[PDB]
Amino acid sequence: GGQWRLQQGLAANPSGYGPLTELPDWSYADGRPAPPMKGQLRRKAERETFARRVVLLSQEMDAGLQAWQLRQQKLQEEQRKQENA
Amino acid sequence: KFTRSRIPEKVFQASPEDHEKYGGDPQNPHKLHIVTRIKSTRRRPYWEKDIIKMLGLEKAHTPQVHKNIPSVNAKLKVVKHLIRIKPLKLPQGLPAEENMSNTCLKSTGELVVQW
Amino acid sequence: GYVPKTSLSSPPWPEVVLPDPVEETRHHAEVVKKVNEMIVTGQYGRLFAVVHFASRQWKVTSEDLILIGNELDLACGERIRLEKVLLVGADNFTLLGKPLLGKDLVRVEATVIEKTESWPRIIMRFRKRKNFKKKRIVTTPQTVLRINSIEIAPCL
Amino acid sequence: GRIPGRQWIGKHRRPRFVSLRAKQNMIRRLEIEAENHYWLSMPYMTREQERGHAAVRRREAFEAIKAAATSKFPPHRFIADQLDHLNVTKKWS
Amino acid sequence: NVELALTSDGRTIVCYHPSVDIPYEHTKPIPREEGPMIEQLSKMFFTTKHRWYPHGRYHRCRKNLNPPKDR
Amino acid sequence: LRNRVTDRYFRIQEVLKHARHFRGRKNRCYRLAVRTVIRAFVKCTKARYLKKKNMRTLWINRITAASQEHGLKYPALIGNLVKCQVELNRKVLADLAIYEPKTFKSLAALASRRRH
Amino acid sequence: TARGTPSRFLASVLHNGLGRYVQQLQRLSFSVSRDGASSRGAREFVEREVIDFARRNPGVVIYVNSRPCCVPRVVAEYLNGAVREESIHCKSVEEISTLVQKLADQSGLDVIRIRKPFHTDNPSIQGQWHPFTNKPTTFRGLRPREVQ
Amino acid sequence: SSFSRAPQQWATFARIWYLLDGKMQPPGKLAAMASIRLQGLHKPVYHALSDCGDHVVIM
Ligand SMILES: [Mg+2]
Repeated sequence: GGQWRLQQGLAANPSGYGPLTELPDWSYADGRPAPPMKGQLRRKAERETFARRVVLLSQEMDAGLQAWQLRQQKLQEEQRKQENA
Repeated sequence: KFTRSRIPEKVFQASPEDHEKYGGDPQNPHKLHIVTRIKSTRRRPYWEKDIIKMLGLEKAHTPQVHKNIPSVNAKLKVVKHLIRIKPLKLPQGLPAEENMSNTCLKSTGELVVQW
Repeated sequence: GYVPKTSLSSPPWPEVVLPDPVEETRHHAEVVKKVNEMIVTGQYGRLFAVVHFASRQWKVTSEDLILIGNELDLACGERIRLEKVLLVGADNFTLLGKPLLGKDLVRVEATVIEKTESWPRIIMRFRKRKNFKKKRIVTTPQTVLRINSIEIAPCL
Repeated sequence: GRIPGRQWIGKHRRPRFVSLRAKQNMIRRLEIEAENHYWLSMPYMTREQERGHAAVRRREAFEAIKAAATSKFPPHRFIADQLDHLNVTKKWS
Repeated sequence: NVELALTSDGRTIVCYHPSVDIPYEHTKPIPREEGPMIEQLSKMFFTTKHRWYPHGRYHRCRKNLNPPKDR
Repeated sequence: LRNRVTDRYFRIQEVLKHARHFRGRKNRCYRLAVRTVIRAFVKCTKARYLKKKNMRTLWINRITAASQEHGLKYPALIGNLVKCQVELNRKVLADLAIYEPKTFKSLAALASRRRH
Repeated sequence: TARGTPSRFLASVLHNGLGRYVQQLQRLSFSVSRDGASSRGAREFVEREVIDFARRNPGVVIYVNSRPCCVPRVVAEYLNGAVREESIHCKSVEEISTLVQKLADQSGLDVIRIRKPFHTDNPSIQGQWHPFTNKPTTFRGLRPREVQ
Repeated sequence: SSFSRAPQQWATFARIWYLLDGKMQPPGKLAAMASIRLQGLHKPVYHALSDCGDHVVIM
């Protein structure tokens, strides 16, 4: 029943992101945390790369817009400056 | 013959009804696409295969973030029948360096900096 | 809007009425209190638990053995707590998580009894009239865990 | 009741019929793609604004590719590797 | 015969299912040749004849006499 | 005969040991045994998909039986448990149906309640 | 294949985890050659790793023979009587180390197909299902169509 | 629960007798019910090889 999960905003597959997969499967009886699971580490690395790409793309697009604005400003100011006589 | 298909521009001109239906504001449009491949490139032309490879959508159901800029949009228009596109929503803005490792892409299309 | 009673006038399934929320909450509190009192008084024998370990859900009870199809990075004889317990049940009551029960409720503990390799599994690829034949033998790592105890607490 | 020839290829084929399930599947795909059209109808930058905004990064990436391509060269050879082969006759005295 | 109840926080569902005994009134007092052989056995056990015919030495020797036992 | 194979006995035995439980000459004659042993190994490999497919079908059948004992249909049970956020899988549900009938009764009542 | 191979059920030796964990490996016997490239790795293992393993596993008696027969070997004897013999021919030090640790962590039970990934001696707590669970009873236990 | 092994197994795998009244009933629906019961697909302990079918008496 993945459509209902999607409507509620969860992952369509309960094996996706969620408590059942992202929480540690076990811990030492003393209480010491278990070493991170391999799948969780891989998934964290993938999410970090995804976030880094999001940041990079957003920054590149913003820088491009700012550079275009500066180019328009330079063009207009220079064409105005040509009026000197 | 079978050829590339030229999509008329009127197809990609949203109407107010579409704006209400999908919840996107034409002013201040979203910056990034989340594109997932939901369809095989098999039995599709080699040019669609190549576009998918370029966009990095070889794996199905693996979201990929792309710029919402005209060239990327041209490629996405070529392969629009194989992909699902949703805007990337940033309720807390783009992640900071501190929490770059604590993000998660919710199925709604939101990148939350807490997980 | 009254429709005369016909075969198709009303849906075949019996009509259902939502109970009044006040009485629903009262009944809920009564049941929860009763079960909590049973837990406090220890009115239960064996407990079983559905626990999500590795990638699968295991129906488990004290003294049970579980074969995980991978090495766990634990020394044999080492005691562990299984933290994703989906269900805990007794003879007269069961507690269901949504989807996971709280740590305060249930404590499922196991012990690494064995670390082994599975029997050799054969992977054979063959295609007729193509001279295509490939053979591989794979042994999977395994860990046998013994479930030592399942404890519940009156934290409802 | 047989279909002449081989099914699904010839002039006379098995009649294929569209189930409600098939219709629903196609409609689902169509709805997804209508949403794709909407989301592709609102570019963030104009073509002129995007012109050159990624040139630096693209150039650096191709510089990395060129460096990897032109750094191909045989690996070093160490006296230790050669001499370690004498250990095949190491024994206990 | 089950009582369902969310906890106050709504994060755990509690099911109360006691075992219901059978009423005494719902109980009764305790009362106080090869071909024909196979037909009789088939009729007795509501099976077909084929089950009851013997099998060859090959099948019998294939059968495992020390099968693993669980629990 | 400068070089002659001396291990052919053992090379043959490696195959034949896997055919010893076959019928007929397939368990004795290498020419026949090798073909059948390859087929046996290919079937063994391909059967790992069918094992998982059949277990789920078996679990679904058992869950259907157990739920019908309580007036539910399997789709209703599964969907309503999902909607109530119980993520028990079909293997566990079948195990409960067999060995914890009162717990399964509770789950069926929960599913019907959610449905209503 | 499974049909051409013996199978057993998941089990421990003496309920190995209930009260306490007892290491089932009890004896290791390394037959190693003084001379011979086949046992070079075994010699390095005896020199550099056998002592640390021995002090890590005080319950395992380790013998080193320095006089093998037909190949350098390690024979592992477990409490349940099982004897597993593994050739350490032409194995490196790390390979021998991993093999020995596997023998240490492993039980004496046969490495054959295990029918079930689990083993409960008490599979049911609420009572194993039988056809009459969930079946309502009737007044005076009258079967259907019974006159009285 | 608390049964001995053999009695427990006997109870679990016992075959039950069901009665269907066919008066004014569609033979197909009768047959669906009867086939489920005969196969034993109405039992959670069902398995194709367990011979867990039941008796059906249609009148
Ligand atoms: Mg034909």
